[PDB]
Amino acid sequence: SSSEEEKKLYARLYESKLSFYDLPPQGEITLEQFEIWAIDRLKILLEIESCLSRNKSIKEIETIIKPQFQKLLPFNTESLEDRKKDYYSHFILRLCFCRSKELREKFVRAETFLFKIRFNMLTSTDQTKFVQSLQFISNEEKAELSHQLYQTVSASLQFQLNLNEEHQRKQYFQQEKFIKLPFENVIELVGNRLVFLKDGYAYLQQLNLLSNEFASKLNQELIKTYQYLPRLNEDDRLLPILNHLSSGYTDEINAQSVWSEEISSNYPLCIKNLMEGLKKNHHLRYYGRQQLSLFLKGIGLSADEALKFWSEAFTTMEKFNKEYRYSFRHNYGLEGNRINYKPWDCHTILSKPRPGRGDYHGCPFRDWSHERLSAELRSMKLTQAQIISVLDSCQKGEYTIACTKVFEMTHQTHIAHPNLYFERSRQLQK
Amino acid sequence: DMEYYYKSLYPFKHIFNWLNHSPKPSRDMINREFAMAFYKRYNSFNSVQDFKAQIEKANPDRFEIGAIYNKPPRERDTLLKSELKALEKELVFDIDMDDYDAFRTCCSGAQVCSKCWKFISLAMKITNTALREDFGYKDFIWVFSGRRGAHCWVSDKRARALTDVQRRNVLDYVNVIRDRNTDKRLALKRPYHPHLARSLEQLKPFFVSIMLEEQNPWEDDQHAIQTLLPALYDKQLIDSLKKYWRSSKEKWNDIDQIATSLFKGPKQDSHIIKLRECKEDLVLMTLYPKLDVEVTKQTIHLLKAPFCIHPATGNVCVPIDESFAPEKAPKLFINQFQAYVSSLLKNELGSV
Ligand code: SF4
Repeated sequence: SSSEEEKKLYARLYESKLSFYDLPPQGEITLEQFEIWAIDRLKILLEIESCLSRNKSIKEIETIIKPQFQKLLPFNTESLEDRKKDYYSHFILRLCFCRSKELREKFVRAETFLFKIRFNMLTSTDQTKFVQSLQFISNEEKAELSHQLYQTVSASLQFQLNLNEEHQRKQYFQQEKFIKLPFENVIELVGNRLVFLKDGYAYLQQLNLLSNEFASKLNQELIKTYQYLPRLNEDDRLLPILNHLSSGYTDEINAQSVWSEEISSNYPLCIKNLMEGLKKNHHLRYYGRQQLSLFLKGIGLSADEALKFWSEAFTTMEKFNKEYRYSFRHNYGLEGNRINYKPWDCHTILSKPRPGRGDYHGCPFRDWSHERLSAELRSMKLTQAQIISVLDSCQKGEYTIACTKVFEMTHQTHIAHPNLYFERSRQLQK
Repeated sequence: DMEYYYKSLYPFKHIFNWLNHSPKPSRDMINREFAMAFYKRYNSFNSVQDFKAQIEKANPDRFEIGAIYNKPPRERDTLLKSELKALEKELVFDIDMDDYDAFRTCCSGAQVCSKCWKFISLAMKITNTALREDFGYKDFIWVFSGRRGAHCWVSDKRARALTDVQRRNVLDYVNVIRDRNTDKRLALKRPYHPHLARSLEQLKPFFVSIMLEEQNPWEDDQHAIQTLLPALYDKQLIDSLKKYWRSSKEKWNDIDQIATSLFKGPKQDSHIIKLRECKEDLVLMTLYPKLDVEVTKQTIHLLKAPFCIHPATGNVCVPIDESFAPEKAPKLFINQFQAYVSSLLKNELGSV
């Protein structure tokens, strides 16, 4: 087929910015683009699955994945190449994940969630265009049932679109169109009562219905592709790639609470030193920055809350966004190879270079003089015998033993992790 | 007595025609499960004569209607347990007087009368409104349970082919009053669903006439404290009303008067709105249908067949019309069943 025919067929296929993936793609693409596009969509899908397994909120999920859209598979672009990337990537993963039922379930779940997101950032005009591209009710029928439909959908609009004002809800309802469908296809909404039900028909919460239809059609197409796969088993090129891709699958703590006494009372000595140096200097150096950021990640501080806390502690935004935002997001494993970096344990902390002037990282039981450590203990109401005990532990090089002693006197005995210290201190209050 | 009832008085032909959904015998009756209480299950009959003869021979106190299977239930002993799969059964609702006993004073225990039958009648009205205006069902009939309850049999072909998930969703749509305890405020979701608003609007006119005058359950101060007061939202209002405490009407007006006396200032509007919402919630608690959730959930559930004799009172489980009362049920209607069965048959032919 010619280039003009391909362009016309594609423009017909993506008259809306989203597609249902009904007709398989037509054209020739290289093995390079095949593998690259399949890997890109698999990366986005693995990220959605990792977000699911952590029970993250929907909003947090799109916040994480929007840059991955801008990087791997950009959406809402008039470029034909990106649209073909999306289409061929979806069908390549369709080919790859159809071998087993578990793979099919995972694929359809992730793809339907991706559809949910993609419909979410699409605008209301674009959403209407895609939906029009399942019978919509006429204007007279909507006007006749306007009161009941408004009563049914008012709560849903308020809770999903955040239209707290009644006038905004009424304006949205005036423009909102509805689809007449039977309750057998909308039973899940009927049970929760999100759809007005009349004479055996449910008046559509349309995203849930669209996603369910997507899941059903996708599962049927996956089964059909599994039926047709033995014919395509004859090619030497694709089989290793499909096999590789199949095996490739296989707040209480916020920016203001970490500053409070309630949370800081559960910190170890090192984290107190980092926190206090941050407060004094409004800035921390690299090893101290990474140490404190990883500890905060271990205690449950979110990426957004970490960014807010780090921005407010560094009392311009230009240099922050240029130089520290990427580091503070990458500690959380949101870019690069996306390493959810494990917080440093006491061995990792003690393996770092010894701090100098202005450097606050490390272990106070090793880097501080005995006088400063002793004074910090008197500030903790530690008696002289206890101070002598922890100093004896420090003098032998058993800094972790000294920290464990400090924990016991201030509050499985041995603690070799600041996050373990914090968790046990929180448990003692729980 | 039961032998004579099944020999001469029970309408076997009409029940057979209703269950088979066709004048000629078909798999709707050959494969339909029958359970007999004397508890023998998985019985089926090939014709009206076989049905009558087996019922006369076994002589049960009552028998119950099951679902339609792929294979005859009478041959279950020759079939694997996984081979007998349920296909269709009429959608069924069960309402009893038990859940309204905390709100009635005319009868005590298991007794029923026309005065307390208003709760049941309003339950039928609301359920019929839901099924007709919402679900579009047309062929449904209400059958007396024998002592103080009513059974609904929805014979619509769409209702008959419903799966267990669909039946559960339908019940959840209808069963608004999920928590039957009278010591806790319902706190129903706001704003009301159109079905809930419509049900409240229909139940409002009868609320005064039944509860505040004819039943008068809150006239007893202890009864008021146990049921009427927990329906409120404000602890100060509850304490003030308890200290002040009359017939149900006087207490009902005292609620408004004390709320007006206590709640003043710019925030009084929220308080009066909340009080009105609590009053609507209590009206629904008192008057909304309180279905038996178990019988409706699954297709395999067994419900007592129509025209059965209640073992304790001798009342025959006759169909219920608008003017039916527990006293009107004869002791040990056929034409009404004829009209219903005929309408069901013509609707079935129209659907075909
Ligand atoms: S022993 Fe570990 S947790 Fe304690 S102060 Fe030293 S580095 Fe921090």
